[PDB]
Amino acid sequence: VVAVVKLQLPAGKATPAPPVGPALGQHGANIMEFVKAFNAATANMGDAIVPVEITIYADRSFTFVTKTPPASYLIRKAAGLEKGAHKPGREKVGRITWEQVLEIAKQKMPDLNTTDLEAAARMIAGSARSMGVE
Amino acid sequence: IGRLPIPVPKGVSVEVAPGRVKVKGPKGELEVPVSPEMRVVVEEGVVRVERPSDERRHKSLHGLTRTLIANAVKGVSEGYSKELLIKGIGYRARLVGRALELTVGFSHPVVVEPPEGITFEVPEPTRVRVSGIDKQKVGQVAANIRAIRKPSAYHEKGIYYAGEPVRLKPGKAG
Amino acid sequence: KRNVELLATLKENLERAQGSFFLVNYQGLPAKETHALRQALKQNGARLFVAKNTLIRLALKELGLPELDGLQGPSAVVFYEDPVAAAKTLVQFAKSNPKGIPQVKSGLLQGQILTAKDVEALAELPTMDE
Amino acid sequence: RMKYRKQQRGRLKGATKGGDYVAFGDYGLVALEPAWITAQQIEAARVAMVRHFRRGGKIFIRIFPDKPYTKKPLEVRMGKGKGNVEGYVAVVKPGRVMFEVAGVTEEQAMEALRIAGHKLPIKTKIVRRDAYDEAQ
Amino acid sequence: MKVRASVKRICDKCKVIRRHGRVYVICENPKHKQRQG
Amino acid sequence: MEYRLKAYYREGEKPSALRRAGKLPGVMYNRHLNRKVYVDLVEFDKVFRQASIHHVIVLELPDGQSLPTLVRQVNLDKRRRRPEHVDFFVLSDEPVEMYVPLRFVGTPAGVRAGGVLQEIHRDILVKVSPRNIPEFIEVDVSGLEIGDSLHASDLKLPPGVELAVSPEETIAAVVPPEDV
Amino acid sequence: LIATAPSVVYKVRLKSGEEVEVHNPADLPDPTRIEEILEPYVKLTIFTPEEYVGSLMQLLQEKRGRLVNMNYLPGAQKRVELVYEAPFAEILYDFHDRLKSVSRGYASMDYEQAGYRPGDLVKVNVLVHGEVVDALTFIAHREKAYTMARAIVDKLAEVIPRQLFEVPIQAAIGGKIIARARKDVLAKCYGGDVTRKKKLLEKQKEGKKRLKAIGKVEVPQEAFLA
RNA sequence: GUGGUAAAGGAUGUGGCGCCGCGAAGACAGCCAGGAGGUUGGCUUAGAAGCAGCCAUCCUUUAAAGAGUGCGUAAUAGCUC
Repeated sequence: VVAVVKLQLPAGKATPAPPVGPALGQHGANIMEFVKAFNAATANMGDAIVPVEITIYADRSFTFVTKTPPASYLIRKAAGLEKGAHKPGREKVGRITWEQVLEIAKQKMPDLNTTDLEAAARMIAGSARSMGVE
Repeated sequence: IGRLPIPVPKGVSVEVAPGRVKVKGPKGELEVPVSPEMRVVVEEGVVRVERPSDERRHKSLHGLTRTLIANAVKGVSEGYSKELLIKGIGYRARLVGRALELTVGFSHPVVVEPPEGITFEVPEPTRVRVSGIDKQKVGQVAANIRAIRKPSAYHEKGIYYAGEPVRLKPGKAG
Repeated sequence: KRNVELLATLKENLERAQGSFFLVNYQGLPAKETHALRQALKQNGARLFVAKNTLIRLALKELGLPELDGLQGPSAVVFYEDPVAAAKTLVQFAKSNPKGIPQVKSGLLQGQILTAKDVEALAELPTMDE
Repeated sequence: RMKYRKQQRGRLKGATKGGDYVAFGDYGLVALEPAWITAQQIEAARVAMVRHFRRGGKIFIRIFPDKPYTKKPLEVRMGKGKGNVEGYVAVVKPGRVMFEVAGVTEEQAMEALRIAGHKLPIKTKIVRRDAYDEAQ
Repeated sequence: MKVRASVKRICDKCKVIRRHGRVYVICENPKHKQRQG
Repeated sequence: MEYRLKAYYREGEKPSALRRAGKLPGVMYNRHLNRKVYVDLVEFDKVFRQASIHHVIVLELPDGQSLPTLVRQVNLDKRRRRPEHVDFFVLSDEPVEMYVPLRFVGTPAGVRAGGVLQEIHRDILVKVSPRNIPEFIEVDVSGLEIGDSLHASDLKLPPGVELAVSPEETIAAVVPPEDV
Repeated sequence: LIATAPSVVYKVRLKSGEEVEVHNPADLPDPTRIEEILEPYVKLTIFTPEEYVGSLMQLLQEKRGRLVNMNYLPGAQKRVELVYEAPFAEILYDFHDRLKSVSRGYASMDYEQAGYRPGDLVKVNVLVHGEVVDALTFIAHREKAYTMARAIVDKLAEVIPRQLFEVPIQAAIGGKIIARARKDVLAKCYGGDVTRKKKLLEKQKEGKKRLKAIGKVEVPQEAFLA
């Protein structure tokens, strides 16, 4: 039970093999086939970087649920944006309507130790030296 | 403020002497070099040096003053010592009692008889060390007994103290 | 050069916006996890400056900075200068304390505090958490 | 190379002392009491320059090429009246102002200047903006 | 590698050396014999 | 702000002995009320450094005089750098020569696009203006790219306007990279 | 005999439809625009202990390696099952010896080959004053042009020099050259004449221009082939 | 053992000299625990979600706020700073 170990990653993806495979692998992983129960999450929620993360044990239990992000990618959920595919930074619209990130966030403040005061009006601007809502 | 602040316990027999102050301890009677122009007030037995002036020679002398003498009391507070440890799949050691052991030349009358304040400690099949009146030549003969086959920029086999994180780069690979 | 001026004025104010003092010396656990204390204040109230760990001499005798009538606590370790007045000290203080015991090697050690103005006894502080 | 369409065929000599002046553009260099410097080397500067300034940070070069030299034919013996040609230099004596403005900014030049400084057959010195001048 | 010349702090952070009159630099890496002596 | 302490000696000998002292050659000029007062290094040299200086006017302090003065001709060494001998003019009545300061803050029309840099032009203007004179005369331009560059058609000078140099001769320049 | 290490033949598919046409390294010089060599390949299917992949995945890219499909057997211990397609001949040089070292000679391998259609390779040749030289050049794939250039090209010097011409036998792989691989009468009229020296210096100097030209052959092949 | 026929460039050689970081609400260290709390990449995603080949130009803390200097590959760790 208390065998959990460090292992952060993304998801919403149907194919664990290219990514999730050498993590706990010989390191202590067992079973595979998480994709069927990725559907317990990846059918909808988790596109905001929402990792399981599973735990250690004799077997591989399953793939069920996923823990919510800290993320520079959570509070800005309502697009996944569109900029950055061709050379991060630079042109390619630094801006589309001011509330768009706050209006979609606000409820951004899930998992963290205890409690930050606000996901929206009083913290969003800082993840843009972590990105570019700046 | 920090250039001469030494408490000096043990009931130490340190007192300024023509180049060579007195010592007592586990068996202590040691003398230390000085250049007299310094001198140190040693009332009761304090270490609290008087600098002859303050040009760079003397002020670098200020440390040779302090430091040498600094451990000099600490060293006789015990049988002063450094931790030490060879390890490696192929070798051996044995305190004997009155012979140095070791096995890494591998046809090996290794022993040189220990000098003076030196005394060996056989802790663990691999962790031997040394102790005594000295620090410096304890830092030497140990290094000397270290001096025989030191490194192995690959597999561990290295004779060590506690040892720095031994630097490690691949042989033919890994 | 860097004297009684900015960077050392508004820091007095949370202690001075009212006067319900609080303090802590903890920082013995990683900041990556210590934030559990840093985030505790919202559960303990709302984004309170609990466990700020303000600088010694720049806050070890902060009364010297701005006449706080002597915050005679413990100069040992860092001084949080926790602004309980900034939050809502009452039974809420227990949330900032109980979390500091179970977590870390004492994730939040008990320290001097002063509701409104006059200091409470340090021994009575744990009883005052409720 | 950098010379052309000559008035003559061979200068005479001298060298004693001279005078250049202020920088153009708040990045530059200067030296001492130089002997003549060959054009390749002269051009080598900019050649040495070009790679380093963001491998592109544009810069004005500097002083123009000058005097002829030759071993006549080669190494026979004097018999020549003094002729033939190959290489060209600069009038170089008070420590001429070197030209180094770009906007390429800071150390990138300043060590390229050391590159330049390590370059070239005279001890030099390093300069930028200082104290103006004025002309009609 | 006793180079004849130059020497300019190439194990990044590095110690200037003064010994036997001779003057060198050693840092953390043997692959840095800056003995211009 | 600066002073000086006077020296009777002039022309040849003495300054060098004071050049050795670093005490410096100097000029007091007053529309033919000339005098040779003699400077000294470092500080008044620091004064030279004041950027707005050799432009924005300065006031020496002989025992009594409180006269603001201007730079113009200044002697300059070539046995090293560091100037040979600075010279001066306090205003009298109708100020005329006015080599007026510039530290242009034009719009970066090119760097985000073609990458051309704003290569400097005049550094500073020569424009007449009696005693009503700003620190930073300014000319914004948005046509700044490639190599061919716009000219100073439009100086837009502060209160004491004049095209005292010559009726317009280029505003600035930008350096083309690879005929881009 | 001589162990020319590898000797892959591959399969060529010249345009206009000419099938394999008997692929080889000397079967019909290049007459028409090649069809990009093209051939098969071999996937990666060999167990391994501990985490030795680090060395494999790195060296594995010996030929634009393509993670066929990494795997990790369960219940085992460290033993993994990596997979990556590649060529045949290539896996015959600087592979075996490495297959062991990389993973300390742990575990083996076994595939059935795979891959076709495209696949760079070109035809790196060589130069030697003459032309065509012995019979080298194959398919310089992945900068493989100069990769072996400073190697094979610099074939020491054919052991034999023959004459004092000093012919420069480069490597006409397909450029644009790449690789870069006399009596003593002059000093006899001693002590003088940087004149007459030149006179007799030109005499022989003229022969070179009339030698390398007339002196046909000058091909000392059949040396060591290395 | 400088006097003792040598350049270049190295040189915390050393000397004194003027210019500028003392912040005694006290520093740069040297030390010791932290060494960031939503600080996690759209272009590689073979991973970088600083610590290979691809942006750093706005907030939360203030203990400080490393946009992150570091050793490198399954991200990552883990040691600096």
